[PDB]
Amino acid sequence: MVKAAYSSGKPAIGVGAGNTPVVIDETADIKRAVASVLMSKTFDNGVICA
Amino acid sequence: MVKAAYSSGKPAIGVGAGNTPVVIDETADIKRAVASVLMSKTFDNGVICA
Repeated sequence: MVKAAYSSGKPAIGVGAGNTPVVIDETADIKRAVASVLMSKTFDNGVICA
Repeated sequence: MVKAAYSSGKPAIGVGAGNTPVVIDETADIKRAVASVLMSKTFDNGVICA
């Protein structure tokens, strides 16, 4: 519906969300990264914006 | 063409002009008002924006 709001000839701003990626390289801590991802993703079954 | 620029599904801002009115009441100077209007209107035959 944000494309429906855009193509209506009126002023419109849309609050959306994109697919947010996470990059883990080789020189990072491994335990805290997995702990952080598992902590943030299960929050309210992952219906938070972005 | 500003309506053509608006209805294209892209970000767009338009530099336009409206009909600009002048209100002259009874408690004004009369000579300087007419002098100002005739001075500003004949500038470049009145093709200035607004």
